[PDB]
Amino acid sequence: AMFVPGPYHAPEDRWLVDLVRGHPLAQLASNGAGGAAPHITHVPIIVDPELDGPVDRLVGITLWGHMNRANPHWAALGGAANVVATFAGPNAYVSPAVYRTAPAAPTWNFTSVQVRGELRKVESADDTLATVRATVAALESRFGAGWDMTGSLDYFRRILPGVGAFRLRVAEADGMFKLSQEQQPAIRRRVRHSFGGAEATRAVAGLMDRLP
Amino acid sequence: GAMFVPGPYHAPEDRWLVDLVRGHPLAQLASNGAGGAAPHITHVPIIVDPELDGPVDRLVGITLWGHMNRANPHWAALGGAANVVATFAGPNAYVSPAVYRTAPAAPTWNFTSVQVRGELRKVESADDTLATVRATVAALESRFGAGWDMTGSLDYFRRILPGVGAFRLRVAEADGMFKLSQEQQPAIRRRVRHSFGGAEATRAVAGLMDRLP
Ligand code: HEM
Ligand code: HEM
Ligand SMILES: O=C(O)[C@@H]1CCCNN1
Repeated sequence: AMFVPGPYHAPEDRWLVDLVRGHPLAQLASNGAGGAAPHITHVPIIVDPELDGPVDRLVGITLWGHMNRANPHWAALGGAANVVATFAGPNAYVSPAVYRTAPAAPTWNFTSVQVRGELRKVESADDTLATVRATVAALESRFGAGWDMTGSLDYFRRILPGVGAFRLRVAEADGMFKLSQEQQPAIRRRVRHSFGGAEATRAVAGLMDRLP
Repeated sequence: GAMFVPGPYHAPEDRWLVDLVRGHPLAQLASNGAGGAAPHITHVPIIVDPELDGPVDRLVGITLWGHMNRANPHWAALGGAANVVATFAGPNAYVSPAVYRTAPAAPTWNFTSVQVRGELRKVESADDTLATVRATVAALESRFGAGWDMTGSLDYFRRILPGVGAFRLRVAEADGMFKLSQEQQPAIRRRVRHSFGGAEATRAVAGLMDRLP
């Protein structure tokens, strides 16, 4: 359901899980009614926080998300919507100047995970509050500064009615790791070296370093 | 509208949406899946019509150019006059309530997004396919590159051209999400802006926050 050329497959299933954890603000897409363009909403999605033990594969697990119930996308999902959620990681423009070869064409290195399955809306106030608390736990740990939600739990309950929490059972998962694997080894090394020298591109260089 | 954007997160000026498209040309192109399936999503390079002169302040009514792989099933799936959305994602950063130094609070994610909607029309001519990719080099190498000169590769482009699926997208609708702490009180907005200015990873978000009225 996602087109990934052979050379851009992750070396291990765990790479797709690592991208979802590192880039939780996903683009959630569902079909537009009457041949209209898809609905797209940026939503915070995490892996099922009740999974204990290493999560090596996305297929078969449940993701947890929320959006604004007042967003018209929530009404458009209906009951049993087949959805895609796209997670986008590190990326960078590849200048052929870096290759020091000729002839050439530029490209864009990038990382994507597309997960597909059925979206189920959460109606339970308990499950909705679990969703947003788990999201805080996961994102404050990875991206934040040790903020303690304990003193804000009453506030969470006060604004809870606006939350559209959901569950996405992952039927299909595809990962684009477009990282110059199509180039000859010395050229891949020149790209990696070039991306090492600047903050905007170091995370791409980091992934290129981890390919077998 | 086709994109949900709370009032506080509207761009100050139409120009902000054009700027984000120019800044973040690798868009997520979405069209409907067949028979209830989830949408097809492809990352594709997309540029403003290179023939526009004058300041470009508004996306609505301009044509965007882009290309993708013909081998990608998404190309066949678009068929004729497919209604599509292309989403451009700019600077973004998680907002810890630790930065607010206020209670109670909840975290958020500051982010920027432009969604353009209209009818994708395929280019089938080799001449307009070659134009598409040469215009894309000119626009992207200048903005993101390292002074590469395509001159030596102009014939090479023609020698690798058949796999290119070039397209045009006339923008019927453009919506912009500029989620940049506009909902917070001014003193809290300033604390987020100063926190984001203290690391290169978040400086671009701080830059946009600094340009709000
Ligand atoms: C932990 C990080 C969190 C992030 C990144 C986050 C992000 C978001 C985003 C992006 C939306 C808008 C979705 C749309 O456009 O429909 C949203 C909506 C909402 N979220 Fe969260 N959220 C988080 C935690 C929470 C918490 C802890 C609560 C507590 C109840 C909460 C309550 C809401 C509510 C009420 C809305 C809908 C109304 C509104 O957006 O103001 N969120 N959230
Ligand atoms: C200027 C920057 C460029 C960028 C960022 C870029 C980006 C891309 C991307 C992301 C794809 C894959 C789309 C998909 O999954 O369907 C694509 C496909 C393609 N591009 Fe470009 N493109 C660039 C310039 C060029 C140029 C100058 C040529 C010359 C003909 C070209 C030839 C192709 C071809 C043949 C394909 C089909 C698949 C393949 O062979 O890789 N591109 N391009
Ligand atoms: O993201 C926001 O700004 C709103 C308020 C608090 C956290 N999630 N919804």
